[PDB]
Amino acid sequence: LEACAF
Amino acid sequence: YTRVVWCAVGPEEQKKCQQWSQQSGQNVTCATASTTDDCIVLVLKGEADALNLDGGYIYTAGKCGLVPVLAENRKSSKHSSLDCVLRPTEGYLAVAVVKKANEGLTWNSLKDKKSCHTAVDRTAGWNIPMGLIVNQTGSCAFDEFFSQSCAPGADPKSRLCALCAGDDQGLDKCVPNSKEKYYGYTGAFRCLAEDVGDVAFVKNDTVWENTNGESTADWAKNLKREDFRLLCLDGTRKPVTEAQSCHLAVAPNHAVVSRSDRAAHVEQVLLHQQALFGKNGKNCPDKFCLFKSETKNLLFNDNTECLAKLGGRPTYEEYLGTEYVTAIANLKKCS
Ligand SMILES: *[C@@H]1O[C@H](CO)[C@@H](O[C@@H]2O[C@H](CO)[C@@H](O)[C@H](O)[C@H]2NC(C)=O)[C@H](O)[C@H]1NC(C)=O
Ligand SMILES: *[C@@H]1O[C@H](CO)[C@@H](O[C@@H]2O[C@H](CO)[C@@H](O)[C@H](O)[C@H]2NC(C)=O)[C@H](O)[C@H]1NC(C)=O
Ligand SMILES: *[C@@H]1O[C@H](CO)[C@@H](O[C@@H]2O[C@H](CO)[C@@H](O)[C@H](O)[C@H]2NC(C)=O)[C@H](O)[C@H]1NC(C)=O
Ligand SMILES: Cc1ccc(-c2cc(C(F)(F)F)nn2-c2ccc(S(N)(=O)=O)cc2)cc1
Ligand SMILES: [Fe+3]
Ligand SMILES: [Zn+2]
Ligand SMILES: [Zn+2]
Repeated sequence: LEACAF
Repeated sequence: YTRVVWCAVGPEEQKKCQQWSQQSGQNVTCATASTTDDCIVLVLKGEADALNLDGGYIYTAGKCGLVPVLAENRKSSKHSSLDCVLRPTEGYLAVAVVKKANEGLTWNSLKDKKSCHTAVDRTAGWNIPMGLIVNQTGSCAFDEFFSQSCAPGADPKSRLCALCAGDDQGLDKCVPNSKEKYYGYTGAFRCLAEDVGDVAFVKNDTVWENTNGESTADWAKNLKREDFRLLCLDGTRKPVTEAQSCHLAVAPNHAVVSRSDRAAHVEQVLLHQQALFGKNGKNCPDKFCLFKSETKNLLFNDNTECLAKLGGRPTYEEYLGTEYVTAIANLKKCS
């Protein structure tokens, strides 16, 4: 759902 | 006009991209990384502009702010006056394929069998079947469902990589790029063909394109379509001619993504590059074919007729569609 993975 | 820097995943794509770069007179140049996730980081850093992505990876890229630019469009099934670039895309069918001789394997008996996946995080290879399996089993322990697998991008020492074979030298086992023998649609179908695995999660077109003489490649040249069956979610097995009634999902076509700030330039350059190098482009087959790579699906799928314009300037969620996005979201809750 949330933030960018990087 | 500026140059567009394409990101190639691994060395075989790098070599194709260098040929493209040469033929385009450096209108396109090349950056290369070992995995699709690393190419996505190169684009986020602005060290590359674009690459073409499976829907599962469009989800990753789009959570990071990159946007869809043009989509792969293969031969339509149903008639159209419309030019390929303007035709709406029809997703592809995600299927689970087994050998006809492995009688009595069905969807309902996949537990503890050997599986072949295109790569972790891809649509037909991973998100759709593992999403369905997590849901149906009520457990997030999808790394313990199959006894062994090849799922490029998983931990190389885990059972999800036990069946991966690595490159010519047996190096790079389980890396998610074409150097891994069993990577991608063609690699996962080869993993089944060679009976390394009992089931392959690929798309319908893969089975057709690598059977009955459609591939001359050494592992494929002798495969017969009648020796394969599809697994239906109702527990039945059908012939591979029945994929419209025996698939796991319809997937959104692979598409080019880029930084938002470069999408317009990337789109223009690509529309001009396929005029030259795409299906009957001015210079294909004489100088370079952007959508061929002897079945290896390098940069683009070999079955791509053109890259098509998107309707509605979609965001990545609109492009993937709300159902698939929530399916991915739900599955990512497991890790
Ligand atoms: C490389 O890109 C340049 C820049 O767009 C191309 O040069 C243009 O060619 C068009 C015809 O398509 C001419 O009308 C213009 O004079 C040129 N445009 C500009 C902005 O100078 C060139 O054709 C490209 N070549 C390849 C091989 O990709
Ligand atoms: C599954 O994939 C195959 C391969 O793409 C599809 O077969 C192609 O269908 C088009 C027209 O619909 C033909 O022009 C091609 O010649 C076919 N290719 C081959 C190799 O036979 C097939 O239609 C797809 N099945 C479903 C249900 O989508
Ligand atoms: C796995 O199950 C989850 C939970 O039901 C599914 O997520 C639901 O999908 C429907 C249809 O898109 C939505 O209306 C619900 O809101 C979703 N529920 C939740 C909790 O988000 C998901 O689609 C299933 N995965 C697969 C691959 O079918
Ligand atoms: C013939 C065909 C083609 C695509 C799809 C499809 C499926 C999905 C999903 F949610 F199931 F993944 N999305 N999705 C889709 C949705 C919206 C666009 S958009 N915004 O570019 O118009 C592009 C693709 C379905 C059938
Ligand atoms: Fe895919
Ligand atoms: Zn369906
Ligand atoms: Zn919109």
